[PDB]
Amino acid sequence: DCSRASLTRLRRQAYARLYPVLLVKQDGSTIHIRYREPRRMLAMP
Amino acid sequence: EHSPEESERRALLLKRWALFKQQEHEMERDAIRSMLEAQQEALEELKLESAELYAEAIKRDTSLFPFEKE
Amino acid sequence: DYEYGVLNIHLTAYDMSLAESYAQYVHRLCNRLSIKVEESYAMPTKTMLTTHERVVQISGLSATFAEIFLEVLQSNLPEGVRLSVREHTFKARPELEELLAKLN
Amino acid sequence: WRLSGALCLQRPPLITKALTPLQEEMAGLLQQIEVERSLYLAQDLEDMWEQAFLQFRPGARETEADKKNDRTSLHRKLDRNLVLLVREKLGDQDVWMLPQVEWQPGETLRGTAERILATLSENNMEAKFLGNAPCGHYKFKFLGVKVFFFKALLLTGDFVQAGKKSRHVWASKEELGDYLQPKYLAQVRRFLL
RNA sequence: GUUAAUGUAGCUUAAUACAAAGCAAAGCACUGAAAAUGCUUAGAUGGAAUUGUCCCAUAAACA
Repeated sequence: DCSRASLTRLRRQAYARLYPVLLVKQDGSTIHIRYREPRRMLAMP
Repeated sequence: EHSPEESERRALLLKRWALFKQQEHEMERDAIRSMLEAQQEALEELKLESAELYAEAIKRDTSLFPFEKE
Repeated sequence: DYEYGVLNIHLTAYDMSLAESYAQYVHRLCNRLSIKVEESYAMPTKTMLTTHERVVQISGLSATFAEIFLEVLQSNLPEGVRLSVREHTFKARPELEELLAKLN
Repeated sequence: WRLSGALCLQRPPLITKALTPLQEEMAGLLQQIEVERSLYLAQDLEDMWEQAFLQFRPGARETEADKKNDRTSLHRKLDRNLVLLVREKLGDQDVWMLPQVEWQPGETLRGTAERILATLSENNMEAKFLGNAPCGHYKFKFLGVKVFFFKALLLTGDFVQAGKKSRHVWASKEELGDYLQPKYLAQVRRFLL
């Protein structure tokens, strides 16, 4: 099931805090990602 | 700093999650077990019916891979 | 009766962290399934944005095993993860001494 | 002996299920620790981007809300896989059956299995076979007879004329027991995902 | 109805004693992954005889 490995966390010692954003795809689908800045969503061109 | 009750509550839900994950493995293993048992059961039945078909079936397809799945 | 070749899986995903979770997750499933993993190498970033691709080596498969296994990958495959299946392409002193006698 | 073959088709679920609440709280926990261990007008931009999410609709996780009754449609379910299921009538039996076809030794299981894909669907539907190993075998006697249940995955479906006069029904797991009562047909779940 | 049944917890022909045991399995931490290591998790004798067959719950096929 996709939810088996959906809950994941960063495995890096030191880094700037990463913020979640949605990458809206060209077919409308969305996926959660971690981005450097506190953005809200991304659009696939 | 987190309060002790806050840690206790977070530990408890983690304890539920650990128990839930243990149930997931049992459910997934049993689900896989039924899938494997059915596949193994299918192997047993047709071998009785006709071993010749399996002799062809057990041969691999060179063009099957590379296989991409989304 | 034939045995499948060792086939690498190139796991391409936007985020390495999500890619890492699946790569380890499939590995542990692979270990339980008795799938040997010789290497888990990672390719360089697709610099232009960037993407991260990680190889999990898979060695050994059976026709029945492949059918059941590959499907399990489908369900396990989490949000926005793209699979891939491809056929595969310094020894130390103690090893050297043994080989010398063999070739002498 | 009466040689009969059949195919247990599988359709991938297009869109994943939503996370459970127990996962949601865990997501907050991992996020909270992530911030702790991390190393350290925008509102207008957020408003512009949040409405950008609204204006473009995402693919509905379930396309069932409009239909609620389209068993004959290929898109019966999205969160879970689908199985083709067509009513059949025999001389001595009348039962809801998995798609069946007649096979001969001249044709291998795959050849019959390919024929099952398009014979009872009379379309240009696209499916893939992984291996020649079958997934089920069930025999009913009145005279020797046997039914072979194969497995396949639906890459894509060009199912024109969704409202066929045939009784093809796509079921994930709920309708399998409802339509296929006898174990010889109610045990299809054993090799079903 | 006859078979075949399956009958301490995934496994064990551990045990019936002074304990329902050991092992497998699970979460978190530890950064390549895995393993190891530390801190944590969840459990069963259907139930007898008698052991190194019933017995009814159950039970497909016989029917």
